[PDB]
Amino acid sequence: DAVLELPAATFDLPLSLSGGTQTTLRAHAGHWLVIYFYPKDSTPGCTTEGLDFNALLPEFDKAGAKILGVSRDSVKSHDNFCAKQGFAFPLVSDGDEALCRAFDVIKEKNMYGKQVLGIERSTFLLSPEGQVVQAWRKVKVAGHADAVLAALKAHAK
Ligand code: NA
Ligand code: NA
Ligand code: NA
Ligand code: NA
Ligand code: NA
Repeated sequence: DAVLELPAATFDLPLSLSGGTQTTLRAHAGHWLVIYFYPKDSTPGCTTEGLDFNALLPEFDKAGAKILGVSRDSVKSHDNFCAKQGFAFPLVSDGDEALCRAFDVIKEKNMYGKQVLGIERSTFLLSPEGQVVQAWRKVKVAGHADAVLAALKAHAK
C-alpha cells in the first residue's frame, strides 16, 4: 500500500518546529499524519493553503489525524507566520531540506539558462504505522485541503 518508500533514517530526523520544540515522524506512530510541503512562508498561495487546513482542523481531529506544514523557512519566520495567521498546527523548519529530500519534493527546472532547484508544493498522508499511502505532487491550492481530508477519511475507514 505504500506509494513512496522513505529512507529508514527519515523517521528519526529531528524536525525543528514553530514554537521551539522538535518532533520526529516516528514520534507520530499511532495516528494519521498529513505532511504538506509549501514553498514560502507568508506568500499568497502558502497562506491560503495553511488557512484552508486550519479551518478544517476539527475534521482532522475527528478522523484521528495531525497536520504538519513544511518549508525551509526559519523557526522565527514560522513563528511569525503562525502567529499572524492563527495556525493551530505546527510548521517544520526544514532548513537543510532533509525532510524535503526524503519525500523527493526538491525539483529541478531548466530556466534562466541554468538548473534551478526548488520546493514543489506537495502533500502526503502517513498511516499510523508510518507508511506513505497517498501523495499529491505539484499541488493546486484551491480545493486541496478538502481533497486531502476526503482521502484521509477514505483511508482511515
Ligand atoms: Na531544532
Ligand atoms: Na532543524
Ligand atoms: Na529546540
Ligand atoms: Na504516523
Ligand atoms: Na496521488
